[PDB]
Amino acid sequence: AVTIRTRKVISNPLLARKQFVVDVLHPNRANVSKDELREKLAEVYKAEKDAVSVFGFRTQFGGGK
Amino acid sequence: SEEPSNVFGSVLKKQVEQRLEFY
Amino acid sequence: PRAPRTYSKTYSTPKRPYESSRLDAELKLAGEFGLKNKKEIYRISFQLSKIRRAARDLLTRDEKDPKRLFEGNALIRRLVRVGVLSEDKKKLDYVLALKVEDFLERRLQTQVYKLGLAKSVHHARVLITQRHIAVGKQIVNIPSFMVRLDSEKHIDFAPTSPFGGARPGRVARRNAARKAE
Amino acid sequence: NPKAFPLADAALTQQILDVVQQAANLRQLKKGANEATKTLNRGISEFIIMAADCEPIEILLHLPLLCEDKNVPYVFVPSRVALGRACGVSRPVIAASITTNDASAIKTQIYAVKDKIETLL
Amino acid sequence: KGKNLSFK
Amino acid sequence: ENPADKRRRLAKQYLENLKSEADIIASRLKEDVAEQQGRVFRYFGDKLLISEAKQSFTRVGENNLTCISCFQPVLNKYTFEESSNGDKNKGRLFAYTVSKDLQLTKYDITDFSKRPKKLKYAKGGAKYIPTSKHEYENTTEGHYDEILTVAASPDGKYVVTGGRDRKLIVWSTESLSPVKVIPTKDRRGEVLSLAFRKNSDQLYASCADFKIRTYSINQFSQLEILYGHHDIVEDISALAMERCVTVGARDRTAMLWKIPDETRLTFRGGDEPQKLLRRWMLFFCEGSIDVVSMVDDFHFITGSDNGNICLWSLAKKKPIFTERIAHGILPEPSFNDISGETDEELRKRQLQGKKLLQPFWITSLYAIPYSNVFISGSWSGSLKVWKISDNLRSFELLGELSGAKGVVTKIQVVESGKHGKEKFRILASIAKEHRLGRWIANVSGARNGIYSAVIDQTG
RNA sequence: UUGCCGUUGCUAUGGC
Repeated sequence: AVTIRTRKVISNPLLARKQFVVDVLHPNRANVSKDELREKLAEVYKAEKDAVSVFGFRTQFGGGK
Repeated sequence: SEEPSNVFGSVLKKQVEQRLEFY
Repeated sequence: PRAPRTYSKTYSTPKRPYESSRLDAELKLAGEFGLKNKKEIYRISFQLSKIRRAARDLLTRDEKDPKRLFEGNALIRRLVRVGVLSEDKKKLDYVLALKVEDFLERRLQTQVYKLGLAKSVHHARVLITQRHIAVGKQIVNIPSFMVRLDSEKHIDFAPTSPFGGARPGRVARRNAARKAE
Repeated sequence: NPKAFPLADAALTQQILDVVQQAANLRQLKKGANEATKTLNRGISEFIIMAADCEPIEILLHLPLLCEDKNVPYVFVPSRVALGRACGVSRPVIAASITTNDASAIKTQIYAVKDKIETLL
Repeated sequence: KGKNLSFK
Repeated sequence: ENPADKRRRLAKQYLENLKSEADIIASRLKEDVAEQQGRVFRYFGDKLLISEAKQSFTRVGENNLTCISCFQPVLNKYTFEESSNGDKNKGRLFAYTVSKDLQLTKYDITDFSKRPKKLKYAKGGAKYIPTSKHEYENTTEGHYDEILTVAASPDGKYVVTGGRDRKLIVWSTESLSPVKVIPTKDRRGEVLSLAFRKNSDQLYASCADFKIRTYSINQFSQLEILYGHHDIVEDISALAMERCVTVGARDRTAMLWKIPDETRLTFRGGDEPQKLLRRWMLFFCEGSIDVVSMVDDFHFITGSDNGNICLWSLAKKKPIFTERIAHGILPEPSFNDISGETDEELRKRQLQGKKLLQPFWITSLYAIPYSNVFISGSWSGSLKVWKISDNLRSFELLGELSGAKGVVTKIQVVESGKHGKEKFRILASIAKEHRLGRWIANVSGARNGIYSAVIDQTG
């Protein structure tokens, strides 16, 4: 399975959003596309998919995260 | 044992006897 | 012209490379520890030289000096942490007594051979370079990795490895298929 | 004075019971009396550990004779139950042997206990 | 504090 | 009749029940959410009546029972639905046991006056040995080697079992039918302890490979691996939040994991007889830490093989309080057996006074969640109940239950009745040999059974 | 109460 975790969550009502660091564990899998993440994040935070932006993803050496 | 006894020798044989019946 | 970014050489050529006993010694060291070329030996010798030179300079200082105490304690702590210096020889005179061989077994290659994961030094290096070995969470492919005590306790086959519980290799699955067909 | 002699103090048993465990993990451990006897004949033992609560104790006292003949250190631990647990076997162990290998990953602490055991003797 | 989800 | 109205209906009925039961109503509603605040809120130790406990030792079929797990339905305030899997299972208490005979058995413990009644079982054997011999093919429906531990899902829908066969099957509670098999993916990752996150689907498994495995039972999928123990992880405990606490056995280090932050806290005892004796001016060096139960989200207790029960707080690395030789000293060996010499005085010399004597081990240690009382177990033949001080700085011996005879493999506590008046029933799996191995000498009177004791509160 | 075998009540503990 693939587990998604959010950390360092900062509410930014000044820009009217929430910024945070995404950590995804994906054993036995190459990686996760942005659309797939944006989906999961949309149900997790109870917001529309279009309101979710995700970027700057680096997989750790050796894979799995 | 400087003065060995037979108390242990008895039970060891009894252990062998139980094995003999088992096989 | 941007201020230069610092870099350093990790080795230095010996004073007389061609001396016979030196050749025999590097032969012994390489074969014992399966080193690829003399460059690793020179790197290790350079590191030992720097460390023991610092130890000598500190010893030259009078005892109870703030500098002697501070940097000497730091050096002893680092040396024991890397596993080179034993806990019961925590004195600078023993730091002066170190030898290149000690750093050599502190190379990850030696431990992966040593713990029984590999039968031989060269098989051990083959396993390392082939991503079959993990320190804790992390797969390591560098034979020259210097292992700490906490680290050597955690040496294992990586989860992704065929030897660590994953599926068989391409060769194994290929042969199994051709056997099936 | 007792046949059980020397007997390690509570601290020393811990380091002795330490070394045996890694030796078991590193396949450097021989468990049980008859194996321990064999190793002494081949002269491939650093030292050999025994349980002082062996039932009876006379059964393992032949191991002391071999070592002092072969100049091998030996020591007794209070519990065979504890010794077997450290050995990794699910049964009590009365005697155990660390096999000789200058190429052990656990060489250092073996020589460490091998020093303390010699002092104990 | 964040949130956790798992799928597939 | 929208669901919000239904919640409104269920909430309205719930309040009416509280009003019928009874300021007081306000206090109870706060208590309904006290679990979310990770602090002890269940102070009932002084009210317990150990002396009048109705002790019973119901035996079982198999040899060397290794673990027991009890399921207690709990009403969910958020949806006002019982945790029972089905309508038939409303308010039915279930206990699951396994042994070294490769058999899982479920029992019904709803009636405290009556005693557990067998319902169903499943037994494994050589039929289930894997042919492939490659680990990932370890997906056989049944066991083929000793079973060590069990956990019951809080939803009451599944029970999970593991042992020395490097695998994890989850069974349907009703029929004990295997639905999924999760190989451990390690040659030497044998499951040693299983703990569920309270009121949740997360499972934490401690294995012999020095690693902790986190699983999602509904998704039937592995989540994360935890490295950091330096020796086999004997025990693991959990509560509603994800701070699972573990013990590393001979590493002698209790270890708490912050799963969300990927951070860990290291706890070490570091007690030495020399200083202890000098401050006194028989103390045994701790050999290994075998059991752990976390009383509170910020506190936990551990049991050692020197008979030491140690209390811990997350703030402090060192134990805050210790109880040395809790279960006493093992009986000395007989002189007629120590030596074969005829002369008694020669035999007595071999006893070496009290040097050979060693303490009992803490085979079991369980604490009721967010409570001020916990239970310890050994093969001394009596279960000891302790109460923590109000300041959570020390504990004392409340009493003992001598009904159990044999090694106390694993302990549970279940309660029934109204909020004010709750009857507590203690279930302990009793064996004749230690779970991990057969080291222990056969204890006279030891029997392979489930010990049961019903305790009442009055005051 | 128990895989089996007993004792003890009308419930409680002895053996492999």
